[PDB]
Amino acid sequence: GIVEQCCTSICSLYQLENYCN
Amino acid sequence: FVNQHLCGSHLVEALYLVCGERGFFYTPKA
Repeated sequence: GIVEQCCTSICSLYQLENYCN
Repeated sequence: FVNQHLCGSHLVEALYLVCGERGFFYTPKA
């Protein structure tokens, strides 16, 4: 999930945008 | 501000800034 991809590891804009509506 | 470890309120703030008027969904337990 988002925590594993951005919190436990370094995030990226590509991944963040996957969570926008 | 996006390329780093973002947790809790820090992650929620990034999503707010990046997604803008589109909004977003935050699911810690995914």
